[PDB]
Amino acid sequence: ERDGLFCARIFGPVKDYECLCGKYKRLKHRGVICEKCGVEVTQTKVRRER
Amino acid sequence: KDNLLGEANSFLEVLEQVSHLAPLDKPVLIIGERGTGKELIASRLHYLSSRWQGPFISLNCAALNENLLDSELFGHEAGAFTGAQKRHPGRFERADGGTLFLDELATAPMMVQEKLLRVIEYGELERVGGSQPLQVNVRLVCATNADLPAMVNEGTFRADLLDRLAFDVVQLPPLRERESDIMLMAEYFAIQMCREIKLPLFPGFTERARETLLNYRWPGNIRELKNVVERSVYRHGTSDYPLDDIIIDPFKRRP
Amino acid sequence: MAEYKDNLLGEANSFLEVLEQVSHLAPLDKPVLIIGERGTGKELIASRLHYLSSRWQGPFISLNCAALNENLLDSELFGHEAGAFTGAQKRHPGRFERADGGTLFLDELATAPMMVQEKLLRVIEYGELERVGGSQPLQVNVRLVCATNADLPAMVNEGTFRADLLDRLAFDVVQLPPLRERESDIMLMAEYFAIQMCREIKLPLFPGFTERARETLLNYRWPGNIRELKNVVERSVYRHGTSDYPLDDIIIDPFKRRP
Amino acid sequence: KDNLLGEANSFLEVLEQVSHLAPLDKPVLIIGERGTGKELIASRLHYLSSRWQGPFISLNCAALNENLLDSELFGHEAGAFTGAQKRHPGRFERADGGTLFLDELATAPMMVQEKLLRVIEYGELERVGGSQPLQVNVRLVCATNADLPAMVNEGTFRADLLDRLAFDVVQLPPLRERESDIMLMAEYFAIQMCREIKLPLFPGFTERARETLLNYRWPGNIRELKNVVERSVYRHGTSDYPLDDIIIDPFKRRP
Amino acid sequence: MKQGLQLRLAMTPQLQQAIRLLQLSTLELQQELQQALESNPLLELPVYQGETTQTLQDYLMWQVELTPFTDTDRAIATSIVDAVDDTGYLTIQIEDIVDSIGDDEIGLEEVEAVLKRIQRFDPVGVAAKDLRDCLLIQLSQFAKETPWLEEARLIISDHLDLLANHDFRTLMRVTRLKEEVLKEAVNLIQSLDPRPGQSIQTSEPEYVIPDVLVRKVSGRWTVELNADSIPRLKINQQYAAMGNSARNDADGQFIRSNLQEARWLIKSLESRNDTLLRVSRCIVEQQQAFFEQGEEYMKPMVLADIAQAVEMHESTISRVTTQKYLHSPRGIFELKYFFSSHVNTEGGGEASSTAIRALVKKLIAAENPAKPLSDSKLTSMLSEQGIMVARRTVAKYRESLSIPPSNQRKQLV
Amino acid sequence: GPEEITADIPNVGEAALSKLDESGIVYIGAEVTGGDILVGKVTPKGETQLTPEEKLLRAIFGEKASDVKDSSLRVPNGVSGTVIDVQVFTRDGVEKDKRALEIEEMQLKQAKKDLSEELQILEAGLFSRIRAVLVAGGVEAEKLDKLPRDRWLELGLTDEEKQNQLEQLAEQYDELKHEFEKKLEAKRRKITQGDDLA
Amino acid sequence: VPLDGGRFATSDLNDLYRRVINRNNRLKRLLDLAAPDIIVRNEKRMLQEA
DNA sequence: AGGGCTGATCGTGCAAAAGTCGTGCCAGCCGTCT
DNA sequence: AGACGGCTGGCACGACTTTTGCAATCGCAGCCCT
Repeated sequence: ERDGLFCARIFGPVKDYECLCGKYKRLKHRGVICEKCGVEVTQTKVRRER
Repeated sequence: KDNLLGEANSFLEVLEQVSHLAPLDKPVLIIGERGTGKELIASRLHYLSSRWQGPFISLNCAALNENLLDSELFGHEAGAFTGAQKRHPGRFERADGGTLFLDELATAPMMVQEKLLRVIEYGELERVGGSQPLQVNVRLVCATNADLPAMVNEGTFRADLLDRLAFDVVQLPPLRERESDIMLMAEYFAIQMCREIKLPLFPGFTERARETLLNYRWPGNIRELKNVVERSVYRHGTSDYPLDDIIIDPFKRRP
Repeated sequence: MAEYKDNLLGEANSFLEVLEQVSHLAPLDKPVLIIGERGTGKELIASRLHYLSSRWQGPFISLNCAALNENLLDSELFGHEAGAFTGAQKRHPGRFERADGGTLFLDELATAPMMVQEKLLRVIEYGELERVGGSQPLQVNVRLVCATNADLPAMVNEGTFRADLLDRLAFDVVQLPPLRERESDIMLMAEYFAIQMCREIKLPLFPGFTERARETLLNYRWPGNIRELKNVVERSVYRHGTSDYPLDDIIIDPFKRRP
Repeated sequence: KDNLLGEANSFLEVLEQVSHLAPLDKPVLIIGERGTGKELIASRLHYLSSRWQGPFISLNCAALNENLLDSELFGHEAGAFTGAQKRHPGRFERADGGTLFLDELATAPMMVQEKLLRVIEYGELERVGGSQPLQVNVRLVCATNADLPAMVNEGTFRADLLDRLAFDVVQLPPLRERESDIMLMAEYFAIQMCREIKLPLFPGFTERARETLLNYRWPGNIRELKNVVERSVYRHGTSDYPLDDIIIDPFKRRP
Repeated sequence: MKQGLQLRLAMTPQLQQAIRLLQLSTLELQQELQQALESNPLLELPVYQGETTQTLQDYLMWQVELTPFTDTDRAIATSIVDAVDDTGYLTIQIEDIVDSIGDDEIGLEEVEAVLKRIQRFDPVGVAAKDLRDCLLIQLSQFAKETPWLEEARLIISDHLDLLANHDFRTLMRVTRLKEEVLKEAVNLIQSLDPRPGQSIQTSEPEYVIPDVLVRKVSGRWTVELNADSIPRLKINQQYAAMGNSARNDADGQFIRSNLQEARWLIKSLESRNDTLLRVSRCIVEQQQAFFEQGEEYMKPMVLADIAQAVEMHESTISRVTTQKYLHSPRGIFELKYFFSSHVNTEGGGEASSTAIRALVKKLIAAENPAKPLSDSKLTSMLSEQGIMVARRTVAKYRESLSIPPSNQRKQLV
Repeated sequence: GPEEITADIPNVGEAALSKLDESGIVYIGAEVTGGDILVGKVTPKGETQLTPEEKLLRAIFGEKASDVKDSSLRVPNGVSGTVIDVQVFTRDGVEKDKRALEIEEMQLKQAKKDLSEELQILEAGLFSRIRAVLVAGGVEAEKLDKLPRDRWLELGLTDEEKQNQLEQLAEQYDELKHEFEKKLEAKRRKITQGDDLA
Repeated sequence: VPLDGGRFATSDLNDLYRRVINRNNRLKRLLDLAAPDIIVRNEKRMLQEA
């Protein structure tokens, strides 16, 4: 959901390192922030930790 | 269910026939004296018809324009002519299931007779340049002062027009023909008219003039009696005036 | 294939042979001309032919010369493509253009417009049709069928019917018998009509046709072959009757006013 | 060029005169018997005219409508009226050099006569509110079953209507008249009828019935003979039927 | 009067925008309404549950972490695994992951080594990456003692193109081997860890919100508007009652303008819903044959005449007809999907290009797998139906269906 | 798409199908060791596009298409042993009866053998009544024993009392045959009435 | 906590604080519109409660 | 004492140009059998 | 072993769909200019 509950660019990372939109879809990508949605493409522990 | 019918033997038989034929959606014919209001019985039957909850729209045959007869029996599809929009159902298509009492049916011309013969069939309504005709079933009703057999013998009406009729041609007896409860019905009509015109009643009343006019022609079998009664009431302009010197002769010049 | 006629309102004496001859001519698509009583035995014959009509999916488009007004008749006949004649809009599919390959079911309306007849003469001349304001004529195909009610030669001698109209038409003649002549399936048709009336009106049983009723029907001139009998039977059923009298004092003729 | 012409002295002379005037594009009248196929011979001669490879569009004189006389004889400029776009040349303008074969001219009205007289002028195609008329030259041909002199004596044909045709009137002989290729045309018609009726041939053949019908008026000089031949072939119902018990009488109630 | 007749307004801006929003979709209109309501002042158990690779993604990473790997090796394995499509193959190769990282330390060689170590871990052939080497890895992991293993390996190595057409005889001729000699090998190659997890790898769930649901209540399918998916426009009556008493003319005028705009928008939305319902009823009536029989019984159904005969015209209804869906026994059908092609006529013809595709699929199925049937046969069937397809006018239909026939693809028997 | 038991489990071991009967279910009485799969229902799965990679997969292996999720019934853990029998109930409108027709056939066989036995006794009583009515009147039991023959078809042991008794017993036997046929028909309808699931 | 899978059946996780946040955004739009002080106070009664 | 002019309020269609399919139809080719 | 052939895909054009881009003129009258 766009800006909904557990929304992208919010509440931590995504399920996979792939972004919800799809931009910067790689676990290797660390500092690359998808322009479509600014969310962490990393391990999902931050999802609880955000 | 409001006509001031005498409910006499002839009136009761006619009402029974109308009620029996009310459920039937087949076309019916009305004979008798026009101007008397056989159309009121037709409206009563249409209300009592099976299509009681149906849009019933009667039509005067003489009302339709000759060059607009097509637009009268149908609707311009607007795919033609200078007229736009249109696409409006004809009066029959406007009713489309109710009662269309044919008024001035005897006034229908040979072209009108042929158009009616075309309408003797069921539905199949094609508009101006229509892709396909539309079938719509509606109950039919016709009234005519003149004798349909007489017109057919004269050839004024088309043969199929007579063949268009299916139910019994209900013939209306004249004023002198029944003359059983006409006194009571006329008295009731006069009372209602007096109440409507804020006239209480006629203290003079009496029926010697009424008994004499019972032996009167009354060409307007029902309407003429009421009109003459209203004329007498207005001209007398008094209640305590018995049925004396009162005759059905409004056009007559006094001496 | 074989399509049964919805009704078989025919005469046992020779309308059976007439139907046989019609089936014999059923395969052909040429001008088929029927004749008989107007309003009675005519469009019933048309429906029987349409059942016996060759092939299928044929637009049995029926037109009556009474309709289409006077000025608007030509536009609906020949069609209309150019503007100002059909209000522009789409190329108006004319009445003739409506049925392409279908039966041109004619009604014995006898259009007083000799202009209508002259238009129809070109209608079946080489199988072509040009829309109103149409820059190009269009060759069209369709079947033809008609029913008649008056002496076309009598009108042609009287000039009421154009000689060219009958010359282009009248390839073969099929006259339906008058009602006063057949007198054969009269009992059969009467019984069929009585049964149909009892079925439709939910009558408990057919009251039955008394010998007096049959004698009156035989004596009845019945100007209409297939409808006047139908209308008389309808009027008699409308008059109704108890189970006691089968047809005593049955009002077949509704034109007769009551006492 | 598909008509099975009798090639009789009359028919051959007619074909020869048609070819002789085929190169000429002047107005002419094809007189004689209509219903007999003047249209087919007209198409054959149009294929045989000077402009054989041309758009030829014929029509019935009284086919159109009275109020649409301008819209038929010309094209709607669409500058006025509810008409839109349009600017479509008429059928005569659609030919634009072709043969405007006049058919059913006997049914033309007085307004039609005036329009034809306007057509007697060289081209001059002026629409409704058009800028200037356009002169367009096309071949002209006429065919009718009635005597235009008779109409002009009756006054029905206008003087210009009589003068509309620019050549001597060529008459088509009747069936009771030509009566020359009657056997040959009869045999060709019988062959065609058998082929259409899926009958290989008539084993009875013969022309005794054909010879008897030769001594008949046959008013539909070609139409009546063909219709009667087809009717007899269909009525026989068996190929082995000689030219006996076969006649032209569709209307008569058979004994 | 006579055969003559006669001919007989103008608006813009606000109503134009209101009508424009009606032309949009269901979820798009919901989002637009949500955004509009955000400015309108007068309008009215940590982490759920799952499993290792529940959506086909974490089993591979768990297996990799269950094995000794360095931080860079683990990162390369995670780049391979997380960038694995729903088909189980690595959706993004090593190059894509390196580019997204932009790190030279995680090079192509390191990523390739990590993938090879995790080539067959749990399950075999994970992060397969356009799986052609993954099939070979599955075959090699399968015991080489299997019969015709050399033949299967030779087929999988570079004979993939020959077997793509399924021309076994031509493939054997190319390989210079007897036909069906590697039939056991061919069968084993068919049974060779397709997409590893394949269906398990295919965690592709199902999502659908048809704008309507065709219950087909007692036939003549009852089209019921998705009222739950249909928002209800609520106007804040509290702002209405708190604005009338406002003595400040500016606030009252603003509230009145907001109320008028909300009324116009609610009218536009209600009109869109009503027109959609009417058009859906008409389409259901027209294509009950398509709803019950299927795509073969497809006739054109774009709204016309009836919509004009009812009210206004099809104009702006063609505009609002966009993006309307229905859930039916046939399945989910769109508004444009309801309208079909015309064969018997120029418009509304009995057959359709969708019907053409359905008949083509049926005919190609009604043939041996070696060679599909001629389109001329389906063409004759359409001609019987009245379309008169012919073999050439069928090429477009076959291309739309994309069924590979013998000339397109020749399979050996 | 419903999960239909046809043993058509996508990517199923041959031995797994080797136990399931063609009805998806297995044969009866069969013993299961470990987590054996008995009834393989084919729950439909979602579809996809052309997917030329999956197009090539279908061209190679095929028959799976990821369209039928396996709803197969496999034995529970720590559960293995003899299957004494099974029961299958199908809702009204579904009557595959792959083995349900066989089960209903066995059941109706027992039911009819029941109905026949009573009907057999009734018919035997009528036949013996006829034989006795014809007995002791020149219609020897050997004539009746050789062929029922309606006890030589009213041979005339009395020819009036025997004849009238024969007529009455013939009417009774016709009525009894009609009644037994009707009872068998009603029982067959009840057995064929099937199940009705949710 | 989706028991049937078809419905999430948010085990007390569906935050009306999301609806409260939507109401707060509406309050912010109204403040941009400078809504009446009564609306502002009532807006707090709901948004400030979150 | 007489002119100017002031902006309120003024709503369910359609059409006009474009697109765009449907159907058909050409061109080549490869499977092949010659 | 090159041509039949059906495929197939490009190529083509009318017929059906569409969508977007279009609202002044008040008529109050009072105030302000003349």
